[PDB]
Amino acid sequence: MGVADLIKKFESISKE
Amino acid sequence: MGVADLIKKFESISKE
Amino acid sequence: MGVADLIKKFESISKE
Amino acid sequence: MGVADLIKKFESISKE
Amino acid sequence: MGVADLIKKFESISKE
Amino acid sequence: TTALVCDNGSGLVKAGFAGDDAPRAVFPSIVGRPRHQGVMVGMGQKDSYVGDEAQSKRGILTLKYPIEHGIITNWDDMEKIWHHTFYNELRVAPEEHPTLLTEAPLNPKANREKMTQIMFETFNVPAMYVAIQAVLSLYASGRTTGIVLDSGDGVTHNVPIYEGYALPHAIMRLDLAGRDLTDYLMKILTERGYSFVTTAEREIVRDIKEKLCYVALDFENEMATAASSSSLEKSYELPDGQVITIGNERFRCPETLFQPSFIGMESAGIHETTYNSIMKCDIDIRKDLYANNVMSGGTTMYPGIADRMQKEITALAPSTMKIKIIAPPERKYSVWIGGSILASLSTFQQMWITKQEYDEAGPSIVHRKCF
Amino acid sequence: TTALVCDNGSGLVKAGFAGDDAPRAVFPSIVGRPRHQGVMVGMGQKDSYVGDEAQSKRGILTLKYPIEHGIITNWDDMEKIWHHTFYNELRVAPEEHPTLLTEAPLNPKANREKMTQIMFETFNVPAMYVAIQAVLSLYASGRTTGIVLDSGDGVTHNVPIYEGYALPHAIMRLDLAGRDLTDYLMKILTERGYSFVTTAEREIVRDIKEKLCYVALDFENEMATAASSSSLEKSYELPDGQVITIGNERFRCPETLFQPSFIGMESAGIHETTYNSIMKCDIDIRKDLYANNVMSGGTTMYPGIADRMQKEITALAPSTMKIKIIAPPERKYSVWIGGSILASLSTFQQMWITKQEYDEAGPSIVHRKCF
Amino acid sequence: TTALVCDNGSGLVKAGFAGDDAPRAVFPSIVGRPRHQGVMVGMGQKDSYVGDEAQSKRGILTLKYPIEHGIITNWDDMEKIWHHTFYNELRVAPEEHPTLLTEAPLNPKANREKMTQIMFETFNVPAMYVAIQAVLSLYASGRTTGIVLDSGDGVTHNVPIYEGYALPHAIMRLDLAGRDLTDYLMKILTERGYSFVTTAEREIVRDIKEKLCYVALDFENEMATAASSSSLEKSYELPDGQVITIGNERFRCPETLFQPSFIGMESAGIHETTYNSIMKCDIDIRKDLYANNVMSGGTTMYPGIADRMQKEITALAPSTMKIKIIAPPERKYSVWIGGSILASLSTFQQMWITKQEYDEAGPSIVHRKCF
Amino acid sequence: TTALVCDNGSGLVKAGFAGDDAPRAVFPSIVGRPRHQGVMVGMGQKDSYVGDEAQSKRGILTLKYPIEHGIITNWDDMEKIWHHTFYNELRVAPEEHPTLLTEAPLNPKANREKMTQIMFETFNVPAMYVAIQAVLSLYASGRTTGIVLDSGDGVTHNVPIYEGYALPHAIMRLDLAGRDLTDYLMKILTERGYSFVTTAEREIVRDIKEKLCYVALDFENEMATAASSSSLEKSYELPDGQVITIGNERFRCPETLFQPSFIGMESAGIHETTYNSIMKCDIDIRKDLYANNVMSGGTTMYPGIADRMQKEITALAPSTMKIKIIAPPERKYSVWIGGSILASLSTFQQMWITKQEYDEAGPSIVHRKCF
Amino acid sequence: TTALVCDNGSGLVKAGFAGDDAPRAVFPSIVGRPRHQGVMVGMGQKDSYVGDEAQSKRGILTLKYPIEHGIITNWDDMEKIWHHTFYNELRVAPEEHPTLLTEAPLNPKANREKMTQIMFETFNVPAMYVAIQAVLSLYASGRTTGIVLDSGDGVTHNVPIYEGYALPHAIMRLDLAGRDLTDYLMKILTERGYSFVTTAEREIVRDIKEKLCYVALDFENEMATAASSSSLEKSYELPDGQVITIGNERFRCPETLFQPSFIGMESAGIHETTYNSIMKCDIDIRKDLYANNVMSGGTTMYPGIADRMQKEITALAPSTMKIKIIAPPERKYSVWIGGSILASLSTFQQMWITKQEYDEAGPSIVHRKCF
Amino acid sequence: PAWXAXC
Amino acid sequence: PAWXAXC
Amino acid sequence: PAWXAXC
Amino acid sequence: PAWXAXC
Amino acid sequence: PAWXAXC
Ligand SMILES: Nc1ncnc2c1ncn2[C@@H]1O[C@H](COP(=O)(O)OP(=O)(O)O)[C@@H](O)[C@H]1O
Ligand SMILES: Nc1ncnc2c1ncn2[C@@H]1O[C@H](COP(=O)(O)OP(=O)(O)O)[C@@H](O)[C@H]1O
Ligand SMILES: [Mg+2]
Ligand SMILES: [Mg+2]
Ligand SMILES: [Mg+2]
Ligand SMILES: [Mg+2]
Ligand SMILES: [Mg+2]
Repeated sequence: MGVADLIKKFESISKE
Repeated sequence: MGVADLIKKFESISKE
Repeated sequence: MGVADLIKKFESISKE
Repeated sequence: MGVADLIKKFESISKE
Repeated sequence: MGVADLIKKFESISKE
Repeated sequence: TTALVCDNGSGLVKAGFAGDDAPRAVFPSIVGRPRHQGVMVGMGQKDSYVGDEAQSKRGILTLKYPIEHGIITNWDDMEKIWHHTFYNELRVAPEEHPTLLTEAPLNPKANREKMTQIMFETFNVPAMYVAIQAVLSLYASGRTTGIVLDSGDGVTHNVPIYEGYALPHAIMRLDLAGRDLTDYLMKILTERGYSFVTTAEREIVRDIKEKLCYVALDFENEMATAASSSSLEKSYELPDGQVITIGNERFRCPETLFQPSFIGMESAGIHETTYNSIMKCDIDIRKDLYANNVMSGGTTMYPGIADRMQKEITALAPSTMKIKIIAPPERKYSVWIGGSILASLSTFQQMWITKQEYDEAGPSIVHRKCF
Repeated sequence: TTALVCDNGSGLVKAGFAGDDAPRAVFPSIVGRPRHQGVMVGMGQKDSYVGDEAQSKRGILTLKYPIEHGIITNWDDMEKIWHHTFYNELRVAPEEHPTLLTEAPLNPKANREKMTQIMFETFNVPAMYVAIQAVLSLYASGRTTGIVLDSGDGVTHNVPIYEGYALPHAIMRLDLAGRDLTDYLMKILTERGYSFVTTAEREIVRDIKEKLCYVALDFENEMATAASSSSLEKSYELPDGQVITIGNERFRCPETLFQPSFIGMESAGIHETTYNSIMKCDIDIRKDLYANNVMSGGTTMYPGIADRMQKEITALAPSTMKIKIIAPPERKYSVWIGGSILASLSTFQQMWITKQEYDEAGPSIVHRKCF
Repeated sequence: TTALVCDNGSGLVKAGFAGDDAPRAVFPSIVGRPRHQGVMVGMGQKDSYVGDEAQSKRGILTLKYPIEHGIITNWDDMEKIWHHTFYNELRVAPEEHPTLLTEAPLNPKANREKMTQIMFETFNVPAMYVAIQAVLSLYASGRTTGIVLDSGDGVTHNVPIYEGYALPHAIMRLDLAGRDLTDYLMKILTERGYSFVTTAEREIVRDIKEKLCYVALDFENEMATAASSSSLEKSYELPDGQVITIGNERFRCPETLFQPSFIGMESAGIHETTYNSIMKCDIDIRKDLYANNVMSGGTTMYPGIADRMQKEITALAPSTMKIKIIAPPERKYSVWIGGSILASLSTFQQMWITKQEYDEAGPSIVHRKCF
Repeated sequence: TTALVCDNGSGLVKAGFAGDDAPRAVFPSIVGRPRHQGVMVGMGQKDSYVGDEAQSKRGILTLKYPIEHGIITNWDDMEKIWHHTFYNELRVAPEEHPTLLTEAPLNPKANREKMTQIMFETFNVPAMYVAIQAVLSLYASGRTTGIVLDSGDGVTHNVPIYEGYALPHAIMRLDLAGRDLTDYLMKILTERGYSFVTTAEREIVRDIKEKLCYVALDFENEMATAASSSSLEKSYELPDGQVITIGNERFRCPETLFQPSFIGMESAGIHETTYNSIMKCDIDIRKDLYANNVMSGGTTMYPGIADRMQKEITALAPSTMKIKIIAPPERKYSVWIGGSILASLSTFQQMWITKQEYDEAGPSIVHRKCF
Repeated sequence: TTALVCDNGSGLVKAGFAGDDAPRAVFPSIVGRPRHQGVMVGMGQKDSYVGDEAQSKRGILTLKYPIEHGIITNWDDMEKIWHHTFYNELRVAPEEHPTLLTEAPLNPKANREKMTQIMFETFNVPAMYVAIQAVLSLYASGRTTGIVLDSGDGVTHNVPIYEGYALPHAIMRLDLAGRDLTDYLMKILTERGYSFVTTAEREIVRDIKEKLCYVALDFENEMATAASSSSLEKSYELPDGQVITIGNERFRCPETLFQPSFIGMESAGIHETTYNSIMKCDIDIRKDLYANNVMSGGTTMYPGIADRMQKEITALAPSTMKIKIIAPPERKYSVWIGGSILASLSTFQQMWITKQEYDEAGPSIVHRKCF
Repeated sequence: PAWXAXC
Repeated sequence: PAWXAXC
Repeated sequence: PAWXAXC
Repeated sequence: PAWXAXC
Repeated sequence: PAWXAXC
C-alpha cells in the first residue's frame, strides 16, 4: 500500500 | 545370554 | 558377440 | 570398329 | 569521411 | 511346527522362527517403484521392487515406507512385504506355522485389527498373536521388571513393567524417532553446502548418520570444541566417489532426542520422558525402575547414548539412588529375540488366537491384552 | 544517511535506497565475457560486460550468472555486480550508508559469511544486516502472519510466520525455479523443431516464456484442447525477424511447478509443498496460514498461477475452510519493498552489525537470527 | 518374415535383416544430380544418381545429403534412398516384412511422423517401429546399464540408461558431428595451401580425415611437437595423382570434439557433455554410469579417442572411482546390430505399430515410447 | 531415308550417308577462279572450279578456301561447295534426307545460324542437326569418357567429356592448325633457297608437309643431329620435275604445335593446352581424362605425334598415374564416322530440327545443345 | 617517420603514406617481358617492364601477374613490384619508415611468412605489420560492426565483425573474382565473333568490362529485352580503331557473381555467400550485420551491384528486417584508406613487429592476430 | 541450418 | 551443480 | 583475319 | 592453379 | 501426517 504507509503501520505495531 | 537360556529362565520363573 | 547369442542373452534376461 | 557395331554398342548403352 | 577525421574518431574511441 | 516370528517395524522387517537367536530376514520395509520411463522392454522390467531389491536400485525408484510412526498406512505395500517375507526370504508356507507379530503401544486399534484380518484371510495363518515390543524387550533381557525405552525408526516409547505387571497409565510415547533424526540431518547438512533431497539420498544420509553420529555427553562443550577445532571433523565417501566432510552435525543430529525443540517439538526429551514415566508409577516401584532402565531399538545404538542417559536421569532423579542403564549390544534385535522366546514358552501356547476363534469372535478378540 | 537496500538475487539485482517504493537498479545478475577474437583494437574493446551492458551484446558473450540456486558460486563476478551497483547504477559511496542484503533460507552458511566479509572489507560498509526474503515479503504485504511462497529464478521456498514468529521446522525449499523452467522450455521447443542452445538463446527463450506461457487451470483439458485446436497457438518474433510458432509449450512449461517429474524431480509440486509446510505447523495455526497464502517472486507472474494454486490447495486441504491467495501485482518487487520498509523502522536500527562489532566478533555475528 | 532393419543415418544407410550380424546395404545417404549440360544423348543419361552410384560419378554431381544433423530435410530424396534400399540394395518386397527404423533423441516430432507416413503409405509396410540409436547401442553391447555416446556424421548424443530405464532429463545432445569435423578440416587445410571447395572435394577431404587424423592425448604437446618436427607429417595421394602433405591438421581436426570453440560453438566438449549427463543423474547411479561409458558411431573411430576420453573424464570426475570406456571395433555397426537384436526378441513383437493401428490412431501412435 | 552426314571442314569436305564407314565425297573445300585472260573461247571455259576440279587446274586459279579457322567467311563459295556435294559428288536430292552438319566449339553463333538458314531455305532439307566434332570423335571411339584433341586444317580444340556429360568451362581452343603449319613451312623452306608463294604452291607445300614431316621426340637432339648429319635429309620431286631437298624443316614445322612461339603466338602448345583442360576439370575426373586422351583430325597424322604427346603430358602431370593416348589410324575420318553413328541412333531421332519447327521458332532453335 | 601503407593486391598496387586520403602509387601488379627478338640494340632495350610501363608496351610483352587469387606465386616478380613501389613510385627509403601490408583472410600461412622475410631482409624495413583488408574496410567506413564483402581482382571474401570482435568461423571466401569475370567475358564475346586471346587482349577486355558491364536487377527480364531489342547494345572502340559492338554480354558477365555456375563453379553466389556468413553468426548478431552490409573492392563498382545485392538478400532473409547496403564511391580505395587510418592510431603502435623482435622470434611472430 | 530456428 | 554434493 | 576483331 | 592442390 | 488428525 506504499512504503510510507507500511512504515507507519509497523512503527505503530512496534510501539503498541 | 541367548534365547535357549532366556527361555529356560522364564519357564522356570513361570512355574515357580 | 553376435546377434544369435545376444538374442539368447536378452531373451533369458526377459524371462528371468 | 565399324559403324554397324558402334551403333549396336551405343544403342545398348542408351537402353541400359 | 577522410583519414584525418577517422583518426580523430578512433583515437577518441580508444581513449574513452 | 515352530511359530514364525515377525517384527514388522517401520524401518526393518525382522523375521524368522521361534526358538532361535536371530532373524533370518532383515531387509528394510521399503517398496519402491520406477519413477522413469522404461525403454529396454526386452529385459523384463518390473513395476515394483522390495527391500534389499529396492535399495539396490534406489536411484531410479521413489522408495517409500508402508509404515510411518508405527502405523501401517499402505496396506497393499504391506502385503507385498509380507508376501516376500514368507515366500522369498524365509521360504516357508504360512499355513504350516502360527505367527507372532508386533506393534507399538498406544497405536490405533484399527492397525491391529487390519493386520489380523490379513494374516487370517490372505496368508491363512492357523493362529496369531500380537505383542508389544516393550514387553518383548524384557523377555529378551531375562527379567520381569524395568522400563523399556524402545527407540526405533518409527516411534520411541517407554513401558514400565513390575513383576510382570504392566503400568499402562505410565506409558509414554513420542513420535520422535530415527526417521526424524535422519530428516533433521538432511536439513542440518545444508549449512555446509551439502544437499540431499531425494529418497535415495535420504537413505544415503541415513547411512551417514549410522557411521558418523555420536551423543555429546556435554552438548555445549562439544559445540565449543567444534567451533574451535578440526578434530571432530570426519569425512565420508558418497556412492559417486564424492567426499563430504561433516563437522558438528555429528552430534547435533542425535541431540534432537534430548532437545526435540530442534525439530519444532515442544515435547520432553527422552530423558525427561523416561523420568516422567517413572514419576507416574507408585512411589514404591520407582527404585526398581531406576535400577532397570532397559534400552532397545536401533536408535539406541548411537555411541554415548547410554552414558548421556545416565547423566541426564541422575540430574532429574533424587540423589542417593542407583540409576542403572542396561544396553546390551543386540539392541537392534532384542525385540525379535523376545518374540523368539515368548512364542516358545509352553505358558504362551494358550495365548494364540486360533483362526477358528477369530472366525466366531470377530476382531474384538485381537484386543485380548490390548494394553 | 538512508540505508542501501540490495536484493542480490540470482536473476535480477534489485537495489536502491531504504524508505522508497522501487529499486533504482534492476539490471540482471549477469557477467559476460567475449567468446571471440577481438580484431578492431582501435575501439577500446572490453574484457567483460555487466548486466544490461552484457545483455545488449549477448550474441558475442558467454553470459553467465554468478549465483545459481540462490548460492553465490563466482565471487569475482559477484564483486563486479556489486561494484557496478554501487558506483554506476546507484551512484553512491558505500562508505556513507549501511546496507541491507538478502538471502534464501536454508542456504550454506558460508554464503552469508563471505558476503559479509566483502561488504565490510571491500566496500567498507559501516554496517550490515542480512534478511530472508520470505520475511521481507510479509513486511511488504502489511502483515505479520502467513506463508510466503517466494518463487524466483534461483529457488522456490515456503516460510510460515505466525504473529511474527517463525516456524523454521516448517520451511520447505525446492531447487525448482524460473531458470529450470526456462531450461525445460528450451528443451520442449525441440518438439516443434526450434533449437535454442547458446546462452544468448537462453535469454531469448526466457523472454518467450515471460510473454507466452500461462498456467492451465486444468492441465488435461488444455492438452486435449491443444491436440484439437489452433486457438492456443501464438506467434513470437525472434530478434532476427524469424517467426516461431508455439503451441502447448505455453502451458506445459509452467506445469513443471505442479509436476516436477517433468524435469526428473521426484519432489512434490509447489501446491503440495505449500500444503506440507502448513501440515508441519501446529494444528492451531493452520487456519491462519490457509487464509494468508502470500505469493511473491518473479515466477508467480504466470497468468493463472494464483488460480491454479487455490484450486490445488483446496483439493488437499479439508473442506469448510477459507483458503486465500494474496497476489498483488508487485510480486517482482515485494522483496525489495520489504527491505525498504525494514531498514527504515526505528525498531530495526539495533539489528545492524556495526563494522566495529564484526571486527571483534568475527563471522559468527552474521548468524544472529540466522534462521 | 524376418523384420527389416534400416538405420537411415545422415552419413550412411545401414540396412538388412533382423537376426544377423551385419547390414547388407552400407551405401551413403547421398543423392546427386548432374550440374552440367548433357551432350551424349545416345547414352541414356540419368537425372539423378544414388549412393555408391553417385559417389562413383561425384565429379559431375552436386552431391547432397537428404539428412542434416539427424533431421530429414529433403523427403523426395529420402524416398529415393529408401526405394533403392528396398528394391535394388536388399532386393526385398517391403510388403512382406515389418520394418525397424531409427532416429536421434530430441529430434523434431514431425521427423518421426513423416517417416511413418511414408513407410505405411508409400512402401506399404505391414508394421513399423522407431528406435533410438542410443538404446540400440546397449542391446548391441550386451547390457542394460550405461551411457551411450553415439557420435556420427549427423549428431552426437548421450543417453544414460540404468537397469533398462532411461533417464531422459539427462540426455545431452550436440549438433557437432563428423560432417562438421570434415568442414573444419576443409578449412584448416587452407593454411598449407590446399583448397577443397566442391562437394566432390568434401568427400575427398572426408576420406583424408578417415585415414590420417588421430586424437592427441595431450593437445599442447602434439602442437609443440608438430612445431618442431616432420615426424607427424603424412602424405596422401589425391585422386588425380597429386600428393598433399598434411601436418598438425591430423590432430587439430578431431580436437574440435574436445574444444568446439574451434568452430565457433560455446558448447561443452564431448567429455564435459558426457560428464554433465552423469551429473544430471541421481547420485546413486553415477558409479555404474562411470563404469559403463559406451562409445558408438563412426566418429568414435579416431585412433586415440577412447584414451583421450578416459583421460578427460578422470580429470572432471572425483578420484577413487573406476572410469571405464567400452569401445568395441564395430562402433560403426553397433546401432544396426542393436536393431538386428531388438527386432528379433519375442518381447518386442508387441511393440510394432501395425498398419491397422496406425490407420485408426493416426500419428500420435508413433510416439509410444517417444522418449 | 538415310540421313546425310557432312563434315564441312575448312580443309576437306567429308560427306556421305549415315550408317556407313566412310565418306563418299572427300574433296577439298576449295573454290578457284581463273586469274588469267581466257582466249580459247571455243572450249567453253568456266568462271569457277570446285574441289578436285579446282586443284587439277590450280596453276591458273587463285584457289581460296571459304572457311578459315573454322568460320565460314565466304557464303557464296560455301553454297557452291554444298551444291556440288549434294548433286555431283553424292548424287542425292537434299529434299529426301535429313542432314547432320558439324562445327567447331566456341565458334561465332552466326556461323551456325547462317548455315541453318541455307540448309532449310536453299537446299530444302526436311530436317537438320549440328554437332560438335569433339563429341562425334568419342562416339567414333566407342566411349563416353575422355578428351578429344581435334586438330585439323582450321582449328585445334580440346573438349573433355565424362560419362557423356560435357565440361564446357574446360574447352580449350587454339587457332593454330594445319593451315598455319603449312604457312610456316612455306616460310621455313626459304632458308634453303626454295620459294613457294602462290596458292598453287601452297598446295604443293602442303603435300610436302604430309609426306616428309615428323615429330621430334626430342627437339634439341634432332636439331643437333641435323646440324651434324645428312641422314635426316630427304628429297621430294616437285610437279615440274625439279628436285627439292629438305633438311630439319621436316621436324621444325610440326614443332610449332609444341612451340607456337615459332609463328608468333604466346599461347600454350598443344600438350600444355591439353593439360590445362584437364586442370580445369574437377579433381575427381582427372584420372579418367588422363587415361582417355583421344586424338583426331588430320594434323594428328604426323609420325611421332602421339609419342611426343605422351612424353610431354607425363612431364606436366603428376607421376604415378596412367597417361594414355588413343590414336587409331582413321584420325582423318573419326569425325565423319561419329556423324555416321549419331545420325543412326534411335535416341537421336528426336534431336533433329524439323523444318516445320525452324519455321516457327526461328534461329534460336539451332542453339539447343549449343555448347 | 610516417608509416608506409601498401596494399599489394593481385590487380593493382595501392601504396603511399599513412595519415592521408589516397595512395600515391596506383599502378598494376604486372611484370611483363619481351616475347620477341630485339633488333635495335642501339636503343638500350630492357629485359622487363613494370606496371604502367608494362601496360604501355603490352602488345610486345607476355604480361603476367605475380599474384593470383590473392596468393603470391612469383616472388622475383613481386620483389620487382616492391622495388619500384618504394624507389620509383613513392621515392622513399624503406629503412626510414615502418610498413603496413595487407593480405586476404584464409590465405596460405607461407604467403605471410615469405612476405615478412622479404620486407625485413631485402628492404630492411624497421618494422612491419600485416592486416586483413576486410578489417581495414570497416575502419575506413567509420564503424566497428558489419560484414565486409571485399571483391577484387583476386578473391572475394566476407568477414563479419561485431563490436570490433571478429567471427572467424563465419568467414566465407570465394575464388571468384574480377579476373575470372574478365576471363569469362573474353569467352562470351566469342559468340558475336570477337576473339581476344593474348594477355594484351585480356587487358583490353578488362577495359571493356569496366566501361560497358552492369548488373541486371532482373536477369531474365534483361535477357528477354536483349533478345528483342537493340537498346541495350553499346559500341566500343578498340585501340586499333576497330569498333566492337557488345549486346547482352554487358550483363551476362557480372551475372557470374550471382550464378558462378556460368564458369563451372558449384559454389554459392555472392548473395548466398553473404547470407550464409550471417547464418554462421550467433542469432543475436544477425540484425546488426544485416544493417551493416559493407561493400568494398573494385568489382563492387559495377552499376547496379548494390541494388542487386539488396534485392537478393531480402529474398533469403526473413521479412520485417532492415537490410542495408553501404557502398561509398571509394570502394576501390577503402582498403588503402583503412591502412592509412590504422597505421596512424596511437593504439596501433604496439602492434608493429619490430625487426628486432622478428630476428629473435622467427616467423611465428607474423601470426599474432593471424585470423 | 537444418533445424528450424537455430541450425 | 551449485550446491556442493547434490546440486 | 577470319574472326571479327582478333583473327 | 595458384593454390597448391585445388586452384 | 501418518496418524489421522495430528501426525
Ligand atoms: N550405528 C547406529 N547409530 C544410530 N542409529 C542407528 C545405527 N544403526 C542403525 N541405526 C538406526 O536404527 C533404525 C532401525 O531401527 P530398528 O529397531 O532396527 O528397526 P525398527 O525401527 O524398524 O523397529 C534406523 O533409524 C537406523 O538408522
Ligand atoms: N510474465 C512472466 N511470467 C512468468 N515468469 C516471469 C515473467 N516475467 C518475469 N518472470 C521470471 O521471473 C524471474 C526473475 O525473478 P525475480 O524474483 O524478479 O528476481 P530473483 O529471481 O533474482 O529474485 C525470471 O526467471 C523471469 O523469467
Ligand atoms: Mg521396532
Ligand atoms: Mg528473489
Ligand atoms: Mg548413426
Ligand atoms: Mg575437322
Ligand atoms: Mg584488394
